Amino acid sequence: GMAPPSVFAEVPQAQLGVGAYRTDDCQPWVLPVVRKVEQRIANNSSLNHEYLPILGLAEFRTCASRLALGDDSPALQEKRVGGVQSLGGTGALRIGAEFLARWYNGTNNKDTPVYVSSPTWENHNGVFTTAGFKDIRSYRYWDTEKRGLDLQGFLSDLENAPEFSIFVLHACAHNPTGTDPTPEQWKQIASVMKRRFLFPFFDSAYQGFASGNLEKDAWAIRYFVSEGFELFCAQSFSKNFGLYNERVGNLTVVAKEPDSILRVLSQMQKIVRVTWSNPPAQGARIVARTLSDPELFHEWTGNVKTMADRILSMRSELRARLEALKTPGTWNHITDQIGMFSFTGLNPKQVEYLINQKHIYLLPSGRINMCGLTTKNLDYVATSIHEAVTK
Amino acid sequence: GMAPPSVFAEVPQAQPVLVFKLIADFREDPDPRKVNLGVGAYRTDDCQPWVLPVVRKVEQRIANNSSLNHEYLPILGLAEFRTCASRLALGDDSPALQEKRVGGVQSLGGTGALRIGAEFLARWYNGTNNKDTPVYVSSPTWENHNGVFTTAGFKDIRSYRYWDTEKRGLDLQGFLSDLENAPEFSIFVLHACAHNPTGTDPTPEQWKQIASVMKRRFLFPFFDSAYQGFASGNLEKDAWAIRYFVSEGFELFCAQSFSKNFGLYNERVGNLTVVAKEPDSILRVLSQMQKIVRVTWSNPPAQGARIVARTLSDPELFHEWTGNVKTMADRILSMRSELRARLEALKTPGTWNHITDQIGMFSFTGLNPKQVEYLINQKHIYLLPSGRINMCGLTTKNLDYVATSIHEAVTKIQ
Repeated sequence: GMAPPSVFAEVPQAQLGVGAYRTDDCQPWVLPVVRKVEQRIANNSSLNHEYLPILGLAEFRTCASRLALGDDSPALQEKRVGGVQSLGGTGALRIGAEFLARWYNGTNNKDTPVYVSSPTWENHNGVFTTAGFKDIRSYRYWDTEKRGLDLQGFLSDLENAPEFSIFVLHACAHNPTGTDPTPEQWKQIASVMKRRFLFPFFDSAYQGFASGNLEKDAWAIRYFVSEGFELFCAQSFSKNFGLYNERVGNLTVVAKEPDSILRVLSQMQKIVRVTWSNPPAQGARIVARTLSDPELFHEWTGNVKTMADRILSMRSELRARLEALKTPGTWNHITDQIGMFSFTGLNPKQVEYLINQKHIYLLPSGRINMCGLTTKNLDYVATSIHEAVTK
Repeated sequence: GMAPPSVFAEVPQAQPVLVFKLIADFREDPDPRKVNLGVGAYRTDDCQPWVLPVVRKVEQRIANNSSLNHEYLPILGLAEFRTCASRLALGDDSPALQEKRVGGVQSLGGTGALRIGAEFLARWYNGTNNKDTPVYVSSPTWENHNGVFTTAGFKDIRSYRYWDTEKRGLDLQGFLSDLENAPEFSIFVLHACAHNPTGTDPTPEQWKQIASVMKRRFLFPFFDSAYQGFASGNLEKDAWAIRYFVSEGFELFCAQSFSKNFGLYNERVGNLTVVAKEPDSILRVLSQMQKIVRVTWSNPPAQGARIVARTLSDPELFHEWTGNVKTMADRILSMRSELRARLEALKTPGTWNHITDQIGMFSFTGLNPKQVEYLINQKHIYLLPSGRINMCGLTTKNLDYVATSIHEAVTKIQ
């Protein structure tokens, strides 16, 4: 019998692996300072739920930017810094990408190349593609054979990039390889970028998380600022505050003069208004309170160090069991790598042994999260790995 | 010597939105009689923001559960929230829920639900990447409808007749004519109830006429539902038009906001409800929704959704919330009734029953822009040049002043 066809009839179906921090117990961890501030918030009868400003909670935006840039930053003294509270680091990247696609290098120029690292966090392509960018390029970064950063490959890709190209840079704790340039390598990178007018779009999702120290982990950003770059920095508080599901992020903008900031933020407002309208309050409030209070801030830093040290511990104990197991290959990359994630150096095959032969679950890329290791399994994975590297 | 120019040197300063200018001025006003009818959120009789008692109760509960963690929610949101929200709009006994052809996507308020649904439509509706499909919005409408559909890529945004300045009412004939003349598969953004900004809604009988032309011409209903319960005090009646379309066999989208009816403005709690002809299409549609969310906000925040989900799934808290909701609706009905009564006592020229025929916190008063200027400049009564007022700016204490002032504006300025 007759009947109308659905307007969705032809919609097609879209087509150690843990991605967050876990204790040695293998549980999620609400940071102690976060639990403390949540209690304070719940018992402050004087807070309401009225809409935040479109650009977000003022105190959060100021605090977030100062964290990346440092209290003593020249750009903050000179008032040429702005911040846009966003929906996690993803939202910050998306808002920045939408801005650049409309107002950077010409008006509505979707032709500017965008360079991402090879490999990189996968949603990078997705966000910039969705903002309209036609030409997404990757730069050389991971040296599979030396199992480390291909500096010559990266610098060459920088040299051959058209002027005004946008580079997405990981501030620290590169995702997914765990391999970061040293400060001296950063200086060489900055060098080419300044010469060819390349725009730095920093992605900062692990500040503090990666080395245990917030100051250290923000150095590259601050270095670019001190060298007089204009730049965007997408900040996530998902990991270093453990507030994954409250979607707390900040887009920091650094300009050459204070006037530009006002105009840039005015256009930002328009883009936010038609995306989420204004941002949610709960996570931002927790971050702002923590960062504004010297004693909470001090506690927080201790909590972040705790996470960072546990990862360093699985890192030094893993390379060591591996080494001491006289397992074939160099493994100083496992300790030289920084952050939650490590590119093991295994091949897809080896990984097959891992998931199929001894039930170790990790990506085809060879990526593991160090937070899935415990004192209770460290031993076991170490031989399954010495295992695979061998059969 | 020379320092090369900012890459931002040519970015223009955007132009501001009037309402912000209006709020500013209001605060910069020293006259103790000043009145803000331009506010955009609920206010009590002593002009304060109101946190719902059930929300404060649930927040405490949440603070005191140690079992809760902050791990990422699924991309499409908290499952219990998505179900409860969709059931609230459609009703527990909805044929669509029983037949499993309903889907829910947690969103960043009603704005985010509209944005995600617009993005979907611009990629997969009426062909592939078809951005030419006309999108129709009411005349006038909530200022952000245009921007959201424009940014999703739609190029042909049109208006349907709606508000009739002469009748101070619904132009049903013009609406019906614009429906009749719309190209097949055009998308219509419809206000479920409490039309923003006019407060004028079709009656049930009128909705039936609207639905019959959309059915015939395969016009797509994209409902915007920001005031369920808040509107009438009655959750069922306020969902009537949505449910009627479902019962008539329509496929549709429904952008739900919990900002107003839960007073959770700043926790950005929204839901996109999807109703399809077949169960299997919901799976495919949500798979595409996931990809769109992924590159926008990645996954949604937890706090507001946890609050709504707990309230709606617990009989004692649900009953309490319906009482809080009724309180808000009742204050608004009372200001409407009190204002019209005063205008009529003063023998104010013209008809004023639109004041009580309208629904929700917003009202198109019919005042002209010259009468609006008078109220701001001479009376310290702040409202938009359209004549839009928020009924919540009215209180038992300023009512006489406002009625009297409008009466002055109407009689001395023609």
